[PDB]
Order: sequence, then structure tokens, then C-alpha cells
Amino acid sequence: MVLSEGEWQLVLHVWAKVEADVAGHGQDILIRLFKSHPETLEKFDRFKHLKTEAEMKASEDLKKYGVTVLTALGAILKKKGHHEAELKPLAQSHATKHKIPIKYLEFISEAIIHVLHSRHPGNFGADAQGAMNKALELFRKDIAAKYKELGYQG
Ligand code: HEM
Repeated sequence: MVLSEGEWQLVLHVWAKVEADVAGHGQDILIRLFKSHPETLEKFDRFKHLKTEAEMKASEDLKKYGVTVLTALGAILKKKGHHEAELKPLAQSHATKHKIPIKYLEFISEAIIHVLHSRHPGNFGADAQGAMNKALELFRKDIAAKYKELGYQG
């Protein structure tokens, strides 16, 4: 797939708002993911024992990971599709060490779109949400193709 420059503009305009508070957005997104799809919390040995949202909110480890995820994804989005280098080490670790099925990447993509819609309604109208969705589909598609080269396709 290929996004037009106007679609990348929409994606990078709302991402610039997320970047004013990377740790807060990271928390919201992961909590939305774990509340919606609790099976995903099991991949985290660091904090799969968390039982409630309150515990999740108070976890410093969870907030750190949120920053890790959003910083890596922000660097990929800013490439505007030229992200081959960035995707290599990510696809290897998620396919061979963590073992994250593509389906889980779809789940976190939904959680991102939900939180942007909640926090940034004025910069996340239908067109900007369609463009973010396209940017995340592109990301999943390219990661899925690398999983396959790596021997995992999950
Ligand atoms: C937007 C999508 C995602 C991005 C950009 C991302 C990025 C990262 C980065 C940069 C790391 C640390 C370096 C490395 O291990 O490669 C990491 C580690 C990890 N990721 Fe993610 N990730 C994403 C989705 C997921 C999902 C959906 C799951 C699980 C349901 C997952 C589970 C893990 C695990 C278990 C670790 C190890 C954490 C540790 O113990 O510190 N990732 N991820």
C-alpha cells in the first residue's frame, strides 16, 4: 500500500499531539489493550500479575513499556513508509523472542485508534482516523511479510 502525502500529514499532525505526553498516552493505550484483550497481558512476564486497572495505572514498569512502544512506533510513522530498517529488529524480536501474533498487533492498533479518538476528537475526525488506520495497516502488512521471511508468520 501507499499513503499519499496528505494522509501522512494527517497522521503526523495528530501524532505531534500524542508526543506532548508520550507516557500518558502509552498508559491509556496499554490499559485499553489489556482490558479489552486480557490474553495479551500474558505475553508480559514483567507485569502479567496485574489484576486491576488501578494496579495497571500504578505500575512503573507498564508505563515504561508504553513509552517504549510509542517511541518506536513514532519513529516508524515519521519515516512515511520508508521504514524497512526500523522494522527488521522489531519483527525479529516480536516473532522469535516475544512471539506476538499479528492478531495482537491488530488489537493494539484498535487500542491506539480508540485512545486517539477519545483524547484528540478535533484532530481525529473521520479522514484522520482513516489515514491512521491505513498507516497502521501498512505497518502490520510489512511486519507480517517479515515474520514470514523469518519463519514465524503468526
Ligand atoms: C505498535 C506495536 C508494537 C511496537 C512498536 C512494539 C515495540 C517494542 C519495542 C521497541 C520493544 C523493546 C525492544 C524489543 O524487544 O524489540 C518491545 C518489547 C516487547 N514487546 Fe512490544 N511492540 C509492539 C506491540 C507488541 C504487542 C501487541 C505485544 C504483546 C501483546 C508486545 C510484546 C512485547 C514484549 C513481551 C516485549 C518485551 C518487554 C520487556 O520485557 O521489557 N509488543 N516492543
